[PDB]
Amino acid sequence: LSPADKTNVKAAWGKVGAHAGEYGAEALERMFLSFPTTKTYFPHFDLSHGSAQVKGHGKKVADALTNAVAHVDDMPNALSALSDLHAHKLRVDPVNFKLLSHCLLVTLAAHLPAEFTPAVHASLDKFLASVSTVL
Amino acid sequence: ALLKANKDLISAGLKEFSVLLNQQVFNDPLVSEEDMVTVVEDWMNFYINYYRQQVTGEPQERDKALQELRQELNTLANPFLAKYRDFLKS
Ligand code: HEM
Repeated sequence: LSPADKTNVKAAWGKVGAHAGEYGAEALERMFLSFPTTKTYFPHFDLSHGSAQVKGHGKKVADALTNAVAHVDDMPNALSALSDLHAHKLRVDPVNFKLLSHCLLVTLAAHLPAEFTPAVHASLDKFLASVSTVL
Repeated sequence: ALLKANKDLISAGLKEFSVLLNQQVFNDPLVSEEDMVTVVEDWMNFYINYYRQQVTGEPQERDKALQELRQELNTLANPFLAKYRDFLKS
């Protein structure tokens, strides 16, 4: 990940990411339609009983990215570490982990029409492709 | 030439869309062949739904550029997919 790629994302998230945490509920739904296979199971969030747990998780994701992004420089595994927690202890297939962030992006596209430039999508896209450990 | 404004536009996009594809790396987790298409598919459905704001002119030729854009993106999209479907069997 280049230092340019670091200044890009840092700002890319500044513009587009203020409300990211409110689109929790949405993206999950968007991931179920775009990738039907991600729904056949999905033991999480106790969905049948309400969008409570899933809307909250939304915030947890947006806060996670806000921080992991604000620290691309010094905490490069910030996100990789998170992926590990999900895959190993929260029993959440890392495929889902990946897609859901994709949908978060697609979901942001829907709400911020003109501010979510293709460039901004790229910056973020890159950052999100930083899921494997760095040494 | 549907116009000019929509000529430097359609070209800037096919550009930014290229940086997206070229900056792509095939690390784990590897998403199934099928799912990948859906993503690229979702990427285009993004650009178009975006440039469909930058485009100008009359809603008659306005929706011609877009239809040409989607046509062009696929031009770069297809190489990428083949490039990936090749990584699968690889
Ligand atoms: C963009 C990707 C994602 C990010 C950044 C993210 C981030 C987070 C964060 C920061 C937490 C809180 C972790 C902690 O307790 O320290 C969390 C919890 C959790 N995440 Fe995710 N997550 C993502 C995707 C997913 C996906 C796709 C699923 C489901 C398959 C999922 C399921 C869960 C569950 C079940 C919890 C526990 C929630 C709870 O405390 O009730 N996450 N996630």
